[PDB]
Amino acid sequence: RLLDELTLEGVARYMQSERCRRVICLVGAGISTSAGIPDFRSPSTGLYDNLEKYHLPYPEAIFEISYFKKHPEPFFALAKELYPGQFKPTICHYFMRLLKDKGLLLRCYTQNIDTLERIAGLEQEDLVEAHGTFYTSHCVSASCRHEYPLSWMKEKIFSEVTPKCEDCQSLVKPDIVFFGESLPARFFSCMQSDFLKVDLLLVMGTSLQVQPFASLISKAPLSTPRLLINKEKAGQSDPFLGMGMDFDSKKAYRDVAWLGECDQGCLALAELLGWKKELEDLVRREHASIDAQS
Amino acid sequence: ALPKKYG
Ligand SMILES: NC(=O)c1ccc[n+]([C@@H]2O[C@H](COP(=O)([O-])OP(=O)(O)OC[C@H]3O[C@@H](n4cnc5c(N)ncnc54)[C@H](O)[C@@H]3O)[C@@H](O)[C@H]2O)c1
Ligand SMILES: *C(=O)C(C)(C)CSCCCCCCCCCCCC
Ligand SMILES: [Zn+2]
Repeated sequence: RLLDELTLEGVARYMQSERCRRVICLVGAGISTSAGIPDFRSPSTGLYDNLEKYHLPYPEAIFEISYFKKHPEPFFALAKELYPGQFKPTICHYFMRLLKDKGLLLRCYTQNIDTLERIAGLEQEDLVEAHGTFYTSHCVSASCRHEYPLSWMKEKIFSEVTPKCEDCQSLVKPDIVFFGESLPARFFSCMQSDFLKVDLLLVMGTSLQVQPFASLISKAPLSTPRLLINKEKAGQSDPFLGMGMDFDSKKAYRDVAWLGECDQGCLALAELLGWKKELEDLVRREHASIDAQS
Repeated sequence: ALPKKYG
């Protein structure tokens, strides 16, 4: 096997070996909760808390395409309620910036729509926004498809005006993938190529339940180590549906679970790699610069 | 149509 032990220390030693050249990150809502964006998983602060004001037929409807097409207003009202006062990427986001700066980042596949990867300095070429993004929006009329930046979309969201296209007056929709919509072609094109040559999978802040994103962990070669940094031990096979990640069996050979906050796990990994000062300085500098432009 | 987002 490629890891000398199934620990964070073993992953760090592998990362600094000649074998580890190309890292893929798979991230979800857990990497942005410390930036103030709720996940689904938390019962106290998660998205399903405080949804009865919207009078939905069922809670999940506000994230489903068929409901959005019938009544876009609840989703835009929720977007206003959750729009953050500042966009400060987390320690975890800036750990991925270090992977980019050091030439190790092949790709970040993200389920997040909050743009924080881009704010942290990942480029479009580095990213597969598997569920799209608020970064850009488009008129929904097939004959128009006028594009609008987030500055435009934010103003429509905060004035509580359902965004309409200035050219044709159709609805303007953030470039996100609702439940029930097809994922972007870029997701499948990158998935079919990137996982031929990946040396390490870093999975952070996701429960690995939404498909087809969750299936990405099975696309790596069988020898590729997989490190999960997450509050809970996600990605294991379900004992009923099985009739995945193998952290604990007698056959376990490549999967490591670090259970805790993504910011703390990334800091711990950075420290093992000799990057702790770099990461601390980067986060403090970037946050101070964001404040200086506010 | 490409595979769809599902929970
Ligand atoms: N920020 C966003 O863009 C955002 C926010 C909420 C939901 N979503 C959507 O939710 C769907 C499900 O995705 P998911 O699996 O990422 O979300 P999820 O809520 O189902 O799972 C989040 C996971 O992160 C863990 N977690 C939360 N905060 C953490 C922290 N600070 N450190 C470590 N672990 C932490 C939780 O324990 C859980 O396992 C996706 O389709 C995604 O688009 C996106
Ligand atoms: C799939 O799971 C989708 C893409 C539908 C995401 S689930 C809803 C996530 C909402 C998080 C908060 C977003 C509102 C404000 C964000 C503003 C970003 C610029
Ligand atoms: Zn239009």
